[PDB]
Amino acid sequence: PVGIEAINVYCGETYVDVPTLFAARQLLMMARKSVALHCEDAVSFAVNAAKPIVDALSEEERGRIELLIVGTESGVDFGKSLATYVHDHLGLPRSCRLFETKQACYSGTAATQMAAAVVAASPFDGAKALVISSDVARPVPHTYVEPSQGAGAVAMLISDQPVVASFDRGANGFHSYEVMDLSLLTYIDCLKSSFTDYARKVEGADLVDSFDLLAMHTPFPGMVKGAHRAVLRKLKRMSPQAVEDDFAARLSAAVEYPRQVGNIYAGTVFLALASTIDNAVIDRERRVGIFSYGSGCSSEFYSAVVTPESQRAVRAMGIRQALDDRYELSVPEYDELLTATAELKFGARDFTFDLDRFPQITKARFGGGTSRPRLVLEAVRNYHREYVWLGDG
Amino acid sequence: PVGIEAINVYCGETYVDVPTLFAARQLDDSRIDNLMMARKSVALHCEDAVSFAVNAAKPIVDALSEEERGRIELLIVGTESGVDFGKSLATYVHDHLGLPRSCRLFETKQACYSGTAATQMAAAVVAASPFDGAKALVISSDVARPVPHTYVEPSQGAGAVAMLISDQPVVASFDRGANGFHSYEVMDLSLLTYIDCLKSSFTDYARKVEGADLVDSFDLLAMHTPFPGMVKGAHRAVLRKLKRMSPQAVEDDFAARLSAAVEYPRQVGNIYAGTVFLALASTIDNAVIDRERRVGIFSYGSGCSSEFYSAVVTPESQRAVRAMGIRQALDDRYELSVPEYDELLTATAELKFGARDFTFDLDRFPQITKARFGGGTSRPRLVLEAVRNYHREYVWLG
Repeated sequence: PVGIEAINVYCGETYVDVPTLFAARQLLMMARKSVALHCEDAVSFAVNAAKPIVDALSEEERGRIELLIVGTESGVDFGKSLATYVHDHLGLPRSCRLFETKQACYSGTAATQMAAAVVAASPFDGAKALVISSDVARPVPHTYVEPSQGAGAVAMLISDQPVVASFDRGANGFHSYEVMDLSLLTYIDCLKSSFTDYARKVEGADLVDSFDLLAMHTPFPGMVKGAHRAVLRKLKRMSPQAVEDDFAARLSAAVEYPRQVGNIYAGTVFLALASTIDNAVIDRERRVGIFSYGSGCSSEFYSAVVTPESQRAVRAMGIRQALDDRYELSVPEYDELLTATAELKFGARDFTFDLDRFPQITKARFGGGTSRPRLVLEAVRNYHREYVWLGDG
Repeated sequence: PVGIEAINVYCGETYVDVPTLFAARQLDDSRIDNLMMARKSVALHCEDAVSFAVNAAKPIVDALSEEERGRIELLIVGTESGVDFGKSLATYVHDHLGLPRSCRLFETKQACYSGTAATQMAAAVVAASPFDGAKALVISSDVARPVPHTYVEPSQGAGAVAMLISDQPVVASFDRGANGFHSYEVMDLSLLTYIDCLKSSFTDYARKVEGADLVDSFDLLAMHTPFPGMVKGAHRAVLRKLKRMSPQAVEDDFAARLSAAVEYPRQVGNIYAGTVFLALASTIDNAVIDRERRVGIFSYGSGCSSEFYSAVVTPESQRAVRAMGIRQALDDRYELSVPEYDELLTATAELKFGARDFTFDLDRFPQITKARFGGGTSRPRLVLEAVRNYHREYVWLG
């Protein structure tokens, strides 16, 4: 039995209201989107997500972490993986593989499935992997995608003690091909074809009857709704009302955190999975059908079992409280953060952050007042990234 | 039983002589003996990590039945020559190899460790599958752009190594769970970090493998080769510390267990992700494989992550690699003058990272494409022809 032993999320410390940004931009089913401080990156998001699940381990349990993979499209170097920085801030043993995975929003699932295979293939019991999906996409002002784009990381311990979600072994359908508008069509093609591939490997698979709940990559909840509708209509020829009811029953819990966070690329499907577990009633063993996608493209349909112990383990992470504690940006504050963030470019040799550039945000959050301390990026010195703990006091 | 079913390399169609380049660059002629490099592969201007990967993998994909090719369920490209923040090289590579759409596609990144990462992940997926006959295609591909007037430049080549990973591991059968790791963030120091990783990753291997000995457990060694002098120095440093062997015993061990592994790398240069796999192919091709022999394998990427693992090779391994004709392909490369080399570097740099629109002149070096890339008796090669609104477009130049 292999899967997620522990899960946690860091969706940043600020948000902007989506209807307010829409209006301000003079232009989804989106409510709020996470915004990164100018001095945050995929590394610092990844460290903030993983630190609670790493610190909850005994010494002996942490020493069995032999794999750390970061799934991202927010890389910082041609060669140097995010996983090197992330390892160095989590007190992990050096007896560990470290690398990064890339394939748009499929990067996290790629990492998770490799790590599950490593755990299952090991001749030794008790192998552990840490997989972190982390992205800090830079929104382009005056694009229709902007208000759908968030910042977040989702950290998962993958082991043979899968309290949070136990993966159905071998129950994996894939649909991948090179492709560059088409974006809804490609997502729908992958959902339908990855599920069909799943059904080829799993005797009697049905997209309604096999799964109590669904969790899917969520570019925005409207996309998930439209894709769910297209695929159920094509595969099962169900009535519009029956399709609407199925969305309410099986996907409304999954899209709750994504509609408060926005697309975080790699981590979105895992945030939808955490959201499913947190926002649905898990009264016994229930199976979740999971659809992961990355544009360009690659896709996978897989499944896992969750239990009341899953719900208790995820509730103890306090995700809803963390989201509700975020500082609300005005649109002007959001615009100044975008401007400050863009100053650090890919391939910069030397760059120093002003950690106090937005004292309104660092007064209230990042160790301010009631708030948790956070790792942030402080500088790049001869290509080397240097992090500080804000709120160390 | 899991490992490499088939292996092939593509190390480009051109080379520049390393001593000739040292002299043209007016680098200190002393350090040629420290590099131990003979010649380096050079990419044409219109080649990238995708086109390199397709040229490497195409013969091993074409040799499969339609049914065998149907069972490829994983393609991973290991590279530090990515073209996009999001879009993996594996998408383009998939599209040019006629692979089924029932495949996971992604890229691995961790400097020259990227290939081994991809290989070990694929091995785990094949071992873990409840179904027999799962196959994965892993391609290590890099086209590093040398910086003229650096001492690094003459050690840097261009190359891809493609491997089918399966439960029919003719080329190399992995020792299951025999894996030592040593990884930590670190930013010259590079020889010290390589040595620390070789010693510590092997120590970790010995922790998991009862009775492991860096001399007695392995008939042969194959290692990531930034240049052959580094491997020779690191071998010496680590046997000095772990075994306290005499200098002559250490020299003789290098000759017996590493001289085959460095033979192709000393003619190609560092190709990053693929170099350890080029070293493995070189070990199989250049050593006498007279019976089952165990190779100790050390993979390393700056920054850093490292792994020590082992595999068994056999006379059938040596027959399978010999049929790929790697030595004849390396001997067939067009010999560049330094001015031709300098012109290729200049033409390459014209395509900038993040470029949206760019069109190649595929006939810009007609003296090269007359002889190679399908010219004369040369074999056809995929090349990069254009970037159109970020989309990369390739031509079969044969």
